[PDB]
Amino acid sequence: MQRVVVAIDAKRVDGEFMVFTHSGKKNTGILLRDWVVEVEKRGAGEILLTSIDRDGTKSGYDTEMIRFVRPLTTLPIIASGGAGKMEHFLEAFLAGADKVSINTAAVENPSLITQIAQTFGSQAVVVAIDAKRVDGEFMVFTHSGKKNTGILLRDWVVEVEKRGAGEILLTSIDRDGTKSGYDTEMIRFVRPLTTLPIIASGGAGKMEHFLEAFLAGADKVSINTAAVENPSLITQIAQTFG
Ligand SMILES: [Cl-]
Ligand SMILES: [Cl-]
Repeated sequence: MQRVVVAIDAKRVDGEFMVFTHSGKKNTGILLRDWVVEVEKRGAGEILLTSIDRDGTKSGYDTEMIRFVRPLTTLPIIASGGAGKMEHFLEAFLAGADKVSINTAAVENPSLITQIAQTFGSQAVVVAIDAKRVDGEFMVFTHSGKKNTGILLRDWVVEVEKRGAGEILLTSIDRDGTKSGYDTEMIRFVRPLTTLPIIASGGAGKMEHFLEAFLAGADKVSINTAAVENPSLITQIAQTFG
């Protein structure tokens, strides 16, 4: 149903789009075509699709990859930006994406939220926010969790709502900027600031881990490596929560 977002990182290797796990380092051997179909059947709510470059890092929209995934699924496809311009975004939507996910691009140019929302719709923008507590405040980090922007999480969540974001993808990050597990206190902190769906980005894969995020206030969880390694997690979450 609605509670599961599957994030899929993929790139063409050996002439096929293949699914990568562990921060885009491990070629799992799984065809993107098979995995997209299987996640839909297991009850995923939407797919966050990220094209990754030669060493695993987040690359820009791959329109061929978006067009390839499109006929396999009736779910919303969220294309994970990496890109900063109005024509960048148009290309993803023409290729088949239903939404784009932006993070550093949005932070550095907030009007991109507004521009995309104005052109493509109120459901078209996902803002991904990486954040951790520093100096006694939850602060927004950009550039793969490395730069403390100086922006309070509380201010940015409000601003992205006002600019017309459709959902927030929230990731708690650890001491060196990598994706950490659910921060329930950060989820509870963001809950009262926004009437949008909050997607908590997981970092870990056991079913009471997920319950805690939903009890903290998250409406959906995003899973990637945990789902690939144990695909029934998708089915379990969908069964319990929607
Ligand atoms: Cl192909
Ligand atoms: Cl606080």
